[PDB]
Amino acid sequence: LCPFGEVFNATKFPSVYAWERKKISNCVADYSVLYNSTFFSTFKCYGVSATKLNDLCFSNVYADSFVVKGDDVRQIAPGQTGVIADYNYKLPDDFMGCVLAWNTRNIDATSTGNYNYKYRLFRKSNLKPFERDISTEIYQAGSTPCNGVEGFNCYFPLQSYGFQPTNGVGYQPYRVVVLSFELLNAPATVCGP
Amino acid sequence: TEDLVNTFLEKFNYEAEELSYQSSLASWNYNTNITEENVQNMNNAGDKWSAFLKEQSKLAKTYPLEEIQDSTVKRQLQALQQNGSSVLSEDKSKRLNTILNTMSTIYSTGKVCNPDNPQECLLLEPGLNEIMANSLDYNERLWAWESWRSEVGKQLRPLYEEYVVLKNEMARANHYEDYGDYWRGDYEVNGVDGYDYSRGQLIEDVEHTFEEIKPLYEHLHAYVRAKLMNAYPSYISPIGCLPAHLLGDMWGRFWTNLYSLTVPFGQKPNIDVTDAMVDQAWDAQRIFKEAEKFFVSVGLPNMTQGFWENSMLTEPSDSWKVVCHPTAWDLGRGDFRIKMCTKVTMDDFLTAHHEMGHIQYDMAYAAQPFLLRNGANEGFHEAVGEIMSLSAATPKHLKSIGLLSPDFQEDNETEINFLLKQALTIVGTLPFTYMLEKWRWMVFKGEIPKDQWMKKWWEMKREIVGVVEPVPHDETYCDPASLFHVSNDYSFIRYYTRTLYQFQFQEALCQAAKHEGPLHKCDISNSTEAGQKLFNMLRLGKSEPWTLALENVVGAKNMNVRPLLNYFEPLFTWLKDQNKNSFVGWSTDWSPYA
Ligand SMILES: *[C@@H]1O[C@H](CO[C@@H]2O[C@@H](C)[C@@H](O)[C@@H](O)[C@@H]2O)[C@@H](O[C@@H]2O[C@H](CO)[C@@H](O[C@@H]3O[C@H](CO)[C@@H](O[C@@H]4O[C@H](CO)[C@@H](O)[C@H](O)[C@@H]4O)[C@H](O)[C@@H]3O)[C@H](O)[C@H]2NC(C)=O)[C@H](O)[C@H]1NC(C)=O
Ligand SMILES: *[C@@H]1O[C@H](CO)[C@@H](O[C@@H]2O[C@H](CO)[C@@H](O[C@@H]3O[C@H](CO)[C@@H](O)[C@H](O)[C@@H]3O)[C@H](O)[C@H]2NC(C)=O)[C@H](O)[C@H]1NC(C)=O
Ligand SMILES: *[C@@H]1O[C@H](CO)[C@@H](O[C@@H]2O[C@H](CO)[C@@H](O)[C@H](O)[C@H]2NC(C)=O)[C@H](O)[C@H]1NC(C)=O
Ligand SMILES: *[C@@H]1O[C@H](CO[C@@H]2O[C@@H](C)[C@@H](O)[C@@H](O)[C@@H]2O)[C@@H](O)[C@H](O)[C@H]1NC(C)=O
Ligand SMILES: *[C@@H]1O[C@H](CO)[C@@H](O)[C@H](O)[C@H]1NC(C)=O
Ligand SMILES: [Cl-]
Ligand SMILES: [Zn+2]
Repeated sequence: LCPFGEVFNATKFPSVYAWERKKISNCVADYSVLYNSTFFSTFKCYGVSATKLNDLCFSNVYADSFVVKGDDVRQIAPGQTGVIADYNYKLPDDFMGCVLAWNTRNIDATSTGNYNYKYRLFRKSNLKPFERDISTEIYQAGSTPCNGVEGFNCYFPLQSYGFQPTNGVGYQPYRVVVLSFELLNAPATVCGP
Repeated sequence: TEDLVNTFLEKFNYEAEELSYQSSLASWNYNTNITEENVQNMNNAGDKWSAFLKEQSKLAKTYPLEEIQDSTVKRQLQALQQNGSSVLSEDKSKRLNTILNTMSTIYSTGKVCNPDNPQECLLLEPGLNEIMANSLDYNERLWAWESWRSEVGKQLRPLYEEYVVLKNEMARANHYEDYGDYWRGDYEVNGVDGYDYSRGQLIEDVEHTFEEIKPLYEHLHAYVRAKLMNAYPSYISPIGCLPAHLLGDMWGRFWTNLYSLTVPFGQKPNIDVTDAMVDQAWDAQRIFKEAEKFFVSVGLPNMTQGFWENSMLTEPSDSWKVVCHPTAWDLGRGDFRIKMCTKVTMDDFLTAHHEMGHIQYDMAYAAQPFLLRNGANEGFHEAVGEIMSLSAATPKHLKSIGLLSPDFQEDNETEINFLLKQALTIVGTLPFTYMLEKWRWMVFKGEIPKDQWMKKWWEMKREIVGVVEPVPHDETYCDPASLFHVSNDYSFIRYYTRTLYQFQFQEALCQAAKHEGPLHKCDISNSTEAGQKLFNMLRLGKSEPWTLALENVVGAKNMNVRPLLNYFEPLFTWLKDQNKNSFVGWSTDWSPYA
């Protein structure tokens, strides 16, 4: 009953800097579609067991979608300090969910080069857990002002991935879905039969 | 200010990934398809990546190098700053690039015609190289040798004169002594206490290590000369130098082709079972999968999927042009392939381990930042690849693979035959390499007047290499430019340094593998301990200085001749006994002419 296919089998996936969020509640979750599949290449559940979660009840599930290269997938975990985990998507140290990812070279990589997927390279401070930043203001690393124009020590914050089919596995596009589980004061709204 | 360089390099590292991978992908299509369509696309992407390095290097110099504390960060900015040699006139650099292109075209298109039959006009490869490597006629070899230096050699004389002037002007503007001091900077380590190295220390160490090679080379020279007197009777003196056109190639850079004339024990069969090993066809995938298992047994990773999907492992159809030089490609972004025109032979099977050694090096230092993805110095890559074919050529490995007969007879005579073949290639090129760079170093330093170029060139050939010109050459010739590396603007001392490095590596890896017998019989297969010691050097890249990366494997901060001399010690004692009734050394006054 839960719209899981609308998140996993979704056509367009967002950039990691502008990751999307879907709030799911009041349905019958069938997590067997996920862990009984060679489709997923990672599937690391932090805080819960990847198998025991099927007979467990929660309050709501937050499915976060984005795209990162293969070498950037290891940053989608509690306690990481890369570029994706610092300026794009930081998971909390007390994260209670599962991180699923799979290779999408045939879908997200073109021979001419897929430059659509972008990520934030520079930011003043780091990102608090589950924070989002869509600002395209010219990052200023030095003292001299940057106005709106680029130039000396004035850099555009967003950089774009280059997804060609000849890239190595570490540089191939992977679609990540971060299932975030939580329980408020009401603990039962979505559960497995 | 130290944080400013961090944000600057963090944009350089990611914008370089874009332009370097696009220029590398376009460069691959030309080498897999020679067509003006691809030649222009390759050059365009390369021009973008070049213009990028122009601006980024100027911007990199604006940041002070000494105001940085982080060693790894300081090393990154330095490489970018040192890449800025843009101190010349737009017109004079345009002429220098015209000179460099003219010499390259003359060398690659130079043709000589047989005076007896003008129908046969031969360029260098193939033709003149086939004469210098197979012909046993003194006059025929003398013709090809003299023609290449009297025709195309003289054309390069005026170009090389202006080539020196413009190159020295460019170098001196970058606080360099000369263009020779420029090339020598690849070994310079300014900073890190205890691991430094100067642009002049290389000259001292190269000459020091070469002094210990003189005894081994003198006896190889004496043995070769005696054998060559039987091949070319009445043309060679038992006490004089060897004529240049009798050395196996156009220049004498390698004595490999002299093995048929200098084989110690010719009655024993040759281990190059290429003919019968062709019958064991297997496939091209089996050849490289065997190379894969070699590195896997030592503890190194398997080849990437891109290697089996995007690489040239054979020769597809006929409607597709392909360049045949063996090359390993590290295009970036995890893209690793090898392009090499290989059949089901055996000499390429050794080169297959060589080129795959380059890939293992490229794979290991991929974790380093962009500016630090290179060998420790220019000689580190070739030394890494050479030890692979060095281990994969031993009879023990060939027995265990199923290629050689399980009951091969390893006499002490078949050991000399193999080592002698190695010495003609490995040791014969050391005096040629050092003497060539010694001449170019002194020319750039202004120590050789223009009216004494060929006089000093051949004075050093007779003294250092022990090779005399067959016919006298005045200052109209330019025999150095008759070699590819000289006329195409490439440093040449790398072939000397890597040759000493590769035996230091092999000695270190075989001691880590606890090899028992002689060093030339060592095979580091199945030795995870030897791979861990080697891997600790491959992963460094150009991050740590070359002295430290060398120390991580061999345990020394400089070159070492002892591993090279110990490799050829079974042959060295045999040569000393063979020359007891000969004359070791040569008179620098005897010449084939009068
Ligand atoms: C200024 O920099 C440019 C670009 O170098 C970049 O910056 C440095 C700091 C490093 O991070 C580099 O990785 C980066 O690209 C220099 O121009 C290029 O220089 C490289 C090498 O320095 C040339 O590429 C290769 O050069 C190899 C030298 O050994 C050649 O050897 C091959 O190795 C492969 C291994 O895969 C094997 O198949 C073989 O053994 C083979 O011998 C190889 O042929 C290849 O050419 C490249 O061609 C250069 N390109 C251009 C456009 O210049 C530049 O030299 C430098 N200038 C300075 C320092 O003055
Ligand atoms: C995304 O699309 C894939 C297909 O490309 C979906 O996979 C399919 O999922 C259904 C269940 O939703 C599977 O049906 C079940 O199959 C089992 C046998 O495995 C059968 O016993 C059940 O009765 C039921 O029919 C189906 O087999 C499976 N097929 C494939 C090819 O994967 C997936 O559910 C979609 N949604 C996601 C991934 O969220
Ligand atoms: C060590 O290397 C040798 C080859 O160099 C391996 O021995 C061969 O292994 C294959 C299959 O594993 C057999 O078909 C061959 O017959 C073996 N060679 C010989 C001569 O018998 C060996 O597996 C490697 N590892 C160890 C632990 O010895
Ligand atoms: C060579 O090119 C093949 C087809 O590519 C197209 O045709 C060639 C002639 C070029 O014009 C190229 O720019 C075109 O895109 C490829 O199928 C093949 O893999 C390439 N390499 C080899 C070794 O054949
Ligand atoms: C190499 O191949 C072996 C055998 O298939 C495999 O067990 C190992 O994981 C591979 N290593 C890689 C792909 O790095
Ligand atoms: Cl010469
Ligand atoms: Zn090589």
